[PDB]
Amino acid sequence: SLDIPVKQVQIEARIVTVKEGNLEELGVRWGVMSTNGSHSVGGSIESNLWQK
Amino acid sequence: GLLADDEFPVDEFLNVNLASTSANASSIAFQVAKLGSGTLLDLELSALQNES
Repeated sequence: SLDIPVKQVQIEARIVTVKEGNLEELGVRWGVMSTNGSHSVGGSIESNLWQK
Repeated sequence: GLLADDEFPVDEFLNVNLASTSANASSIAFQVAKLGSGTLLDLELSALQNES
């Protein structure tokens, strides 16, 4: 009664992955340098000491 | 004429030295230099403000 043919099974796994990304950057760089005669304007102290 | 080495004592020059210590700080600097009567005066402001 025990020894009989058995069944068979088919198993299928499925792994799925999805990715998205976005990036944005804005930047600014500016400078000035002016002199008037005994009067100056700059962006640092070494700047004013150089334009002399 | 007393000191020997003379290019400019940029560090001994300043009276008040309390600059904003950062890498993205913005500044602006004004000067009045005569060099005939000798008078010189420098003034620089610096600032920074960020958020995240």
